[PDB]
Amino acid sequence: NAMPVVKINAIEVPAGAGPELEKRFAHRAHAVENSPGFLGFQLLRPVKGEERYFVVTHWESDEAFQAWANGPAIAGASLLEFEVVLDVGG
Amino acid sequence: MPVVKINAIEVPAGAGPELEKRFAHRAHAVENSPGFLGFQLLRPVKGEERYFVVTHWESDEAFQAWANGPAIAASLLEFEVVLDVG
Repeated sequence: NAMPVVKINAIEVPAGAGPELEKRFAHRAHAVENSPGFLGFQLLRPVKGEERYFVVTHWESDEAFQAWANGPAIAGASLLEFEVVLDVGG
Repeated sequence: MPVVKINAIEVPAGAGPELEKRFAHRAHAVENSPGFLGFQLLRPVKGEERYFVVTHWESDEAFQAWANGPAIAASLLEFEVVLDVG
C-alpha cells in the first residue's frame, strides 16, 4: 500500500552524443534491473516540446529508491521526483 | 517505435485533488485504445511544479489516431522510448 514513485533525470545531451548515451544507459539499466523495489526503466529521446533526454525509473516507494541511491558505489542534470497517483495498463 | 507523451499542466495549489478525480475518468477513455500501452498521473514533489500526464503508445500514429479522432464535443512533451527495462 506504499505510494509508488517515479524519478526522472533530465540530462542535456549534445547533438550527436545520442548513440553513446544510449549505449551507456543500456549498462546502467543492468545494475538497477534487480534492485529491491525497482519497477521499470525507460530512456526517452526528446522529439518535440523538450530538448533533454529523460531517464525514468519506477519504484515501489521513495524508501526503495533511497536504499538503492544511497548505498555503496564503485567509486548538467536536473532531478524531478513524482508520486504515481494512478496507473493503468494497455 | 514506442513513444511516450507527457502533458505537463500548470496546476494551482489546491486544484490538484479535483484534477486527480477527473483523470480517473479520462483514463477509462484510453486504457483499451488501440496501441495504448500505459497511463500514469504523476504528482510533483521536487524539481517540478507541474503534474505529468504520461501515456505510452506503440507509435506516434497510434497516438495521433486516438487524439485526432472524433470526440464527444499545458505543454506537450513528445519522446521516443530508446529502451524499456522492467
